[PDB]
Amino acid sequence: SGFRKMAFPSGKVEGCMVQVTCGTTTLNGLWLDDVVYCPRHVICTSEDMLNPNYEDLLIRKSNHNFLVQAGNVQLRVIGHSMQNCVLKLKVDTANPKTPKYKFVRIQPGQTFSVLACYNGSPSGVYQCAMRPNFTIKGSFLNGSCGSVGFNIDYDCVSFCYMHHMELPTGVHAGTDLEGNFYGPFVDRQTAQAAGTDTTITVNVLAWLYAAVINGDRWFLNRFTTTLNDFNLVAMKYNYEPLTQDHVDILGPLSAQTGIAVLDMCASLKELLQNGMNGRTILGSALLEDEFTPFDVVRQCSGVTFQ
Amino acid sequence: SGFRKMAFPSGKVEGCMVQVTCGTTTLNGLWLDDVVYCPRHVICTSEDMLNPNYEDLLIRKSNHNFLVQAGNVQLRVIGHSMQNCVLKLKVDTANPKTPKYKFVRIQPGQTFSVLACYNGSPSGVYQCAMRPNFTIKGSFLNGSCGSVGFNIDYDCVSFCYMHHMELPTGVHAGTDLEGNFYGPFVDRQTAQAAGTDTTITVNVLAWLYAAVINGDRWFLNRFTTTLNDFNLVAMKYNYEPLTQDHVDILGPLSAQTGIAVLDMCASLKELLQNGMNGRTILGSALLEDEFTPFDVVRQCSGVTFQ
Ligand SMILES: [Cl-]
Repeated sequence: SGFRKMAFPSGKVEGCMVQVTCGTTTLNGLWLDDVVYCPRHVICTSEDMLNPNYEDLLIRKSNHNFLVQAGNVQLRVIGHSMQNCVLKLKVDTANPKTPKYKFVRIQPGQTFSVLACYNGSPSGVYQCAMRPNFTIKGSFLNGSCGSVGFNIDYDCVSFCYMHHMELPTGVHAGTDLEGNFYGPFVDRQTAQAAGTDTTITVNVLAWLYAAVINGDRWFLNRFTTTLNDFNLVAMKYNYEPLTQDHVDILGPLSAQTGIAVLDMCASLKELLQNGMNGRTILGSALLEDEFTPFDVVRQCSGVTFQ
Repeated sequence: SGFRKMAFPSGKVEGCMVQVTCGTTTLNGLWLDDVVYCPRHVICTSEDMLNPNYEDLLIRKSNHNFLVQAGNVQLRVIGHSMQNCVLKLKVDTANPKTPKYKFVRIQPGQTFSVLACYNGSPSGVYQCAMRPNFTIKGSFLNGSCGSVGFNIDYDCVSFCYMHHMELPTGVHAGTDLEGNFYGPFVDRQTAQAAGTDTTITVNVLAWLYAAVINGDRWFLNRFTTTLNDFNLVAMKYNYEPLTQDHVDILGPLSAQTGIAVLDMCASLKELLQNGMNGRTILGSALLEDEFTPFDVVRQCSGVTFQ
């Protein structure tokens, strides 16, 4: 038993992290087969980032201006190109540690593991959720750009996030591995509005189910509700609307606990209207929304990876 | 910026996990050089665990009863021995992926990363604190025994914990890598009392400093305190007494922030007595005690590992 926020084992991704330097700037890149992927703002100086013309900046660069280092091994750059907001550097050696991998663009509310890296060296691993407003609440110091987020399915790494920037509000923004930002953000140093954020309702429900499975049951009540009545309460409290697709995803947990999804919605409704009265659930005094239903099943089943 | 509960990158430990099978029980082992380490209870059946005589049970076994498996390839066991609560299985092949490593016995209040494993395959990684009563609050299903906890200082893996059992209270107990249990626990399926737990005061203080460094600061107050008057309050709320050594350990965070340790204790005193009033520090509605002062410093200067 027990329930923890748990990251994937980071070994397969560790072997892909490299250091990329261009002029004065050093950040992280991802070495897969014979291509290194990194944020295009590696080519910017401090003054550039206020209003960069990335096409004009890149024209000034040649292959030998890019210093790519994997451990102590220096890679030779034989081609460069920009794809949206990511730089793709062709190198003359394929990474022998390349795992089976895919590039995925995840949906808001899905979770992934982040390997935070500095100067191409891994510093730590932790689990993140893509907020409904397409930001993430990470730990990313100066130099962490190019760190990646991923999920592992047995032996396949699905890369879904590359870190690019910190907004003035202290939240974090980045791209998929084809270089397209999540959300409305651009890679320049300006004020940028993130949307109103909202709580990921289906994730809160899944975590209530995990609490029931681990014996935390004080919040179960004698009430039920409807999808429509529940959603009136959700909008009031800045919660995402629950859909039937979400009800279907919660089906397996409903069956393990014998608690119908709309009955668990009734319990969440009462927690939203009445608060928690200074009580805790799974060691938390807030409602937690960074566990997907799949996360909860994996941790209440024992899913393992190659 | 940002502050997260971060585990060490687990790659160096992944390559050491093997599956150990004795007769009919299967758990995890740690393959280091030419030795595999695992919980000695692997040699027990279900009925055995109620009152085991491990010396007698081990006499019934020989080298060929232990099936040690690394991925798909097989180790030859050429010798076995029992060290306290740990089985040492000598194998004829040194693990080619053995990292630089050390066996360490940690202190209550210190932290480490856990690589949760099932059938010798890594499933996830998370950070844990050794509670003052020598339990840990992990996530450990059936088959997770032999999972290990560790820290990394650059290139050296310091193994400090091996998982042995889940207590009837749902908390977790285990040994160092010499096989000595942390706490009063034994490897026997019996009701076992863990002591009263307490909150790790020096860790709560370090986390308050992390909060100030990251911009959460509403809890800084008009007041100061003495070490003695603070401890009077700490005892009331079941916090560990703060000592001068603890003040010294917090010295560097005091110097970065310009907030004397005893002023931060005054902030903690007012939080214990008044609560958080529905405000959150670093996203938490509770006082967090699973970050050590070194953990905070490490995540504010960007320490990496090779
Ligand atoms: Cl957690």
